Amino acid sequence: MGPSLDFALSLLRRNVRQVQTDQGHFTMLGVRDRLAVLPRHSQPGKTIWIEHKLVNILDAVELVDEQGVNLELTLITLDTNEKFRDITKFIPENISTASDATLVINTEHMPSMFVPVGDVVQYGFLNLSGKPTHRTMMYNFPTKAGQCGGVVTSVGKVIGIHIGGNGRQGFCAGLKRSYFA
Ligand SMILES: */C(=C/C(=O)OCC)[C@H](C[C@@H]1CCNC1=O)NC(=O)[C@H](Cc1ccccc1)NC(=O)C(=O)NCCC1CC1
Repeated sequence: MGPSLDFALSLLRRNVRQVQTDQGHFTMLGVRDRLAVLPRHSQPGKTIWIEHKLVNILDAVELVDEQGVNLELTLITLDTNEKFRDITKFIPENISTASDATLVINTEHMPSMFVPVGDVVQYGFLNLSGKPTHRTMMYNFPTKAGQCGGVVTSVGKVIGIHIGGNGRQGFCAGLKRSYFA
């Protein structure tokens, strides 16, 4: 087996989890230690179902930029025995574009799902259900409901979390390493 498939499968195995909040089904990315990240609109409460058990959330942090504008990411710290494999070195120090990215989804409804979203470009501002959002990127792929949390990735790099779409395009919140330091 080759490098790109091996990397995405290993991600699925170690870092990308099936979860459910009161808002329904999402893909969650575990980054290091007890720190994971979800799309903000998933509204994780005091607990979150992770794969096969209800896990308690010790802390949630909604990321805003310097303007106080929503970045549509929530850092959660879990009460678990698990330490996630540390993947912070796969996340670029700044929000980076990519060519021929793959969206990795892992939901009860869409388990271990690989979606070739193609090239990923800077987008910046995006208006989501009346919520304005910054630092987004775009891919021209008709992404759909149930795919939020999905992990945008390419050549051993983890560059975004899927958050939205318009029926023709999809959009992710971009990752940078400092969010997880
Ligand atoms: C993922 C969440 C989900 O499935 O829950 C039910 C909504 C979902 C994926 C996109 C839906 C349609 N196609 C997709 O790829 N995202 C959303 O539903 C988000 C929710 C959101 C995000 C930020 C703040 C508040 C809510 N919203 C949208 O996709 C959206 O509101 N509008 C699409 C058009 C606007 C981008 C121009």
